[PDB]
Amino acid sequence: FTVTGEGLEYTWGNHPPKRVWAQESGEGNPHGWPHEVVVYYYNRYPLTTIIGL
Amino acid sequence: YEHTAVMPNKVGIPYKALVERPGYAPVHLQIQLVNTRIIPSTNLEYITCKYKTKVPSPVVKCCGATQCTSKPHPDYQCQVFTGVYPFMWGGAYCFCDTENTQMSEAYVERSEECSIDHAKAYKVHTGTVQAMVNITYGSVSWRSADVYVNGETPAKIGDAKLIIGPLSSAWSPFDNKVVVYGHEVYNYDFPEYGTGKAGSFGDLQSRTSTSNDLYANTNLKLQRPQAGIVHTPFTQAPSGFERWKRDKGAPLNDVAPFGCSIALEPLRAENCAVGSIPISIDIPDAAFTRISETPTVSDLECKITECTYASDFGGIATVAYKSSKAGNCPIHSPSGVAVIKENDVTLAESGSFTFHFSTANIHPAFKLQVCTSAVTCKGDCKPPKDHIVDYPAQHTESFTWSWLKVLVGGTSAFIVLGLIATAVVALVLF
Amino acid sequence: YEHTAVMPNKVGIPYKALVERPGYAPVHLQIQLVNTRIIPSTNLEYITCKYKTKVPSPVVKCCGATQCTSKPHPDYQCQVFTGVYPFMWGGAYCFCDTENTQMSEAYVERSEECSIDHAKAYKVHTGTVQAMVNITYGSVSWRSADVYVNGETPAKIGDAKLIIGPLSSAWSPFDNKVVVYGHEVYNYDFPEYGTGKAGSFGDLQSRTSTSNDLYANTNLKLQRPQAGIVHTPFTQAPSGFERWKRDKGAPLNDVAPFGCSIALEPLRAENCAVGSIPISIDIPDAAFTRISETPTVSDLECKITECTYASDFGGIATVAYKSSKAGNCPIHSPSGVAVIKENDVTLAESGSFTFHFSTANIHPAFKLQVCTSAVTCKGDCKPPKDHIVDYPAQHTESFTWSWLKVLVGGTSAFIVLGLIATAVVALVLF
Ligand SMILES: *[C@@H]1O[C@H](CO)[C@@H](O[C@@H]2O[C@H](CO)[C@@H](O[C@@H]3O[C@H](CO)[C@@H](O)[C@H](O)[C@H]3NC(C)=O)[C@H](O)[C@H]2NC(C)=O)[C@H](O)[C@H]1NC(C)=O
Ligand SMILES: *[C@@H]1O[C@H](CO)[C@@H](O[C@@H]2O[C@H](CO)[C@@H](O[C@@H]3O[C@H](CO)[C@@H](O)[C@H](O)[C@H]3NC(C)=O)[C@H](O)[C@H]2NC(C)=O)[C@H](O)[C@H]1NC(C)=O
Repeated sequence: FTVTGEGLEYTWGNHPPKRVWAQESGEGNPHGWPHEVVVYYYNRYPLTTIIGL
Repeated sequence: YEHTAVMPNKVGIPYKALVERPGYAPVHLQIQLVNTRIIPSTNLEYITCKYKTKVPSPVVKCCGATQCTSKPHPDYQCQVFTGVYPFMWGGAYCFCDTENTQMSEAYVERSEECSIDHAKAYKVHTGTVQAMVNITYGSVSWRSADVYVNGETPAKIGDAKLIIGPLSSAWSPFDNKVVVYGHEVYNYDFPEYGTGKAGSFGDLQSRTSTSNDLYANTNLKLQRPQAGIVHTPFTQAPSGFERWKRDKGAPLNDVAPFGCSIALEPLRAENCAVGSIPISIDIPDAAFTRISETPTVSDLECKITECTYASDFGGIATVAYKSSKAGNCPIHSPSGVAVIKENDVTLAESGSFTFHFSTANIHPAFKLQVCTSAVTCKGDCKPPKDHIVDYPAQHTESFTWSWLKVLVGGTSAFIVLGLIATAVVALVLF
Repeated sequence: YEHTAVMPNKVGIPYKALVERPGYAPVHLQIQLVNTRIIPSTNLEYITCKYKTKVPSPVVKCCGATQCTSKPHPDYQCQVFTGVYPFMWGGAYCFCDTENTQMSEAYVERSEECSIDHAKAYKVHTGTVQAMVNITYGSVSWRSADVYVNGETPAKIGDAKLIIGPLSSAWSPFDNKVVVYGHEVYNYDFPEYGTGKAGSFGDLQSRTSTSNDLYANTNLKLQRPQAGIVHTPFTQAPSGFERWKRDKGAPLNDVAPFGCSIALEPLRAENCAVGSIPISIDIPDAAFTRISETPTVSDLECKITECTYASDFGGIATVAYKSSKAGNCPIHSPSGVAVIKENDVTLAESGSFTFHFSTANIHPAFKLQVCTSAVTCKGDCKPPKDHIVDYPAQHTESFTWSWLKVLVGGTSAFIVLGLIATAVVALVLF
């Protein structure tokens, strides 16, 4: 399930509906390298960075 | 001090704004829109349910015809039949052999389940949304009141008077036409009362359960009984309520947008998190503390110590509190970057007390207003690891420069270098 | 033969269309939309009515204070008062002179008239319009059935199946917000439940009559009783239900557009004559007469004899009927120019029978279809004298040449003369 930023809910049968925060987990943008750590910013925005880059 | 505030529609999280009344001590809010139940304007158009071909017992005239009449029962199908020899417990009983007449009649009737297990159509308008807004206010610490959205309604439950909305996000997740079933609500273009094609949904269409009149397009067609035996061939589509329970569509509490839940209850659509609500409160002035009684906290310092770039209140920051008196001090980040778990912090004479928070920008440069003393809690944050549980407290995502500032200033520098190459040609030119 | 027909929405006049089924004899309609009652979707938002300051009897403590509390009655105004000496049947009775305390309390309550004489707000949506359509059909000669407008609803009352609308003229004469009073309906922007300013409409705002809770902004302000006597000064605005009965606005059944009447009944707006309705009927084929049984009428002649250029059926025209058999012959003008009183004309063997009609064009060149035989009943009409009685049967006004044909052809002739003067210069030129 591609969960988004704001949330998803989940219904395992008549078991009650669950809910989930999926914010990031691709580690934002710390920085000590030139650019291969910017993937963190790409892994959080793989729609705007492809065009933004 | 009537604290107007635009406010995001999102259910399960407080919104701890800050009352900046000029003259007396500020007071924090804690506005948690615990519910967003909607209750649009609607109309019961017709119940439907599966039919029951509750056949009235046919006539059998033994020698000659029995003309049928079109009785006013719903879908009163009746067709005379001849050419029988009805075996009934003694072999046949009518002594003729072709003049033996059989008049079959069958009408449609609501099932007994129609009262209880029944779909239910509606023409759905917009109506007016509600909420059991808790505010554990200030030092009041409690009110859990049911309110409205229309932007002149107060609800003086507790001590505060509060005016909400109207919200800008008018997406009624209900469509215009809706079918409803027990608890599963279907935003279905039900055909109409009075029309529903047999087999299709609404083959039976009763206004309500009590309504003796209805519309039964079931394509009920009687056929003649076979080989001189008493019975009633009723050839009929099983209901469009039979299907619609196993070839249906999915429920709006499983297919809606923008985050809603549903009930067969006042027909609300709970907790629809979308858009903002312009909320404004008139606090009781008695609840205010005058400014000359809270400690003045300035000449302080703030710094993160372990900022968590996350949803749960993982961000923390010590604050070198520099007080005048000792006591409580309400806190808030007027910038929406940082959302804080603590509304209020206790203070001795110029101590230090960490609070918790959550942010969305790697470099959280958010002001913190510690009871009329601003401070930037600048720093840097760390991403977490463990993201599969319910919804956040952060809800502040925005645009969040390490290769943009001198990059684009460098990008510009190429084209800035242009018109200082050009027009210096004008000088070399003269 | 499912006779689709666009059809003007107008109540009190038949619409005698003609069924042109290829193969069997045609049949006339007579579709009279006897009613256009509407019944939009609505919501009871709050009853209002005039208050009654049903004062609870004040406390009088004789020596010392009696603190009041804010009881939960609607608009529970209560204010302690001291400095009394209450004359009650024996002169005063409390022996102190300033410690004599008087606690006045007054709350707002629904009048007894609130149950019965009460304004009534609504949030009004569009809903679904209705009609008791009579058709004295063909030779059926009768059905007076209640129908709908939504363009898939039949109503098999009588023998014919008929589908109406949806109409194009969606003007709900009701506004969104409406107040209602007994029978006079006001399309008023009522403020809301829970808000109404005192004196203004809706100072009292009860959800319904039973609802013990309400909103009473009456600005009820108690004042101290005078000169040591028992009573209760209640200073209050007389209701915004008191006004709104003599400084009100006029009723929608007296100010609406496009021709409506109103009832405090299902909240219909009857007889709203506006626009057209795409109506379509499935006749019973049994009601048809086959073509080979009605007389063929051709080789006839038609002419007006005294055409009245008017509304009432003043237009007349003999017709030199030239029949084959003898019997009935349904008639209609497929052109909407002429509206005819007679649906059907009896015929002997090629006689003559005048009918009645009404037109709007000085030279009525309308076809007349006498049971599959067309004819132009060309002629000229006369204006009447006597125009003050209810509404017409003509309802066919359009564009209606004595100085236009050769005038504008003559106007053109000047500019037509141009390019035959010009380009003949080209010839003289070569
Ligand atoms: C008001 O806003 C509050 C935001 O957190 C919420 O109110 C919560 O109500 C709970 C039940 O009344 C409280 O739980 C109880 O807390 C006490 C004190 O800590 C415990 O002894 C109890 O065991 C515990 N009850 C249970 C069943 O565990 C919460 O403490 C209280 N919240 C706070 C911060 O105090 C609600 O969101 C809202 N109230 C509503 C909607 O009624
Ligand atoms: C059906 O369309 C008709 C269009 O004119 C209307 O139906 C009218 O109903 C009246 C009452 O049923 C009839 O009046 C009666 O007529 C008989 C025969 O002429 C007289 O003996 C009666 O005295 C007379 N009743 C009264 C009180 O005077 C009309 O004759 C009849 N119309 C026609 C053409 O026959 C209605 O518009 C509609 N019916 C509805 C809506 O119910």
